[PDB]
Amino acid sequence: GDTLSTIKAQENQIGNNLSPGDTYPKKGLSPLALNTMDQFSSRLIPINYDQ
Amino acid sequence: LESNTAGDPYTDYEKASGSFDKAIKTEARDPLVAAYPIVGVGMEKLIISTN
Repeated sequence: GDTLSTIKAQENQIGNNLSPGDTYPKKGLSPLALNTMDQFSSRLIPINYDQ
Repeated sequence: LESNTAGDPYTDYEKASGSFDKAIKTEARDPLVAAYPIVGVGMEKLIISTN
């Protein structure tokens, strides 16, 4: 019930175009990694020992 | 003698006419009720990470 983080996408995770019925990354590509927490994509997303 | 009777960003005509944002409640359409948000925060839980 604990929200670990809320992260607004940074430059690495922004999709330029997304048409109706499309998907970013497009169908046939791999998912994108959301692995940073701060504004400049320089800090990773941590968790506790109990988490 | 006042273009904005209620003191909010919208003139008496914009309020009375409804020519402002469409998400403003209809009571704020008359020039004596201010179009005005009351925003507050509430905490749901607090999580501690021992360093």
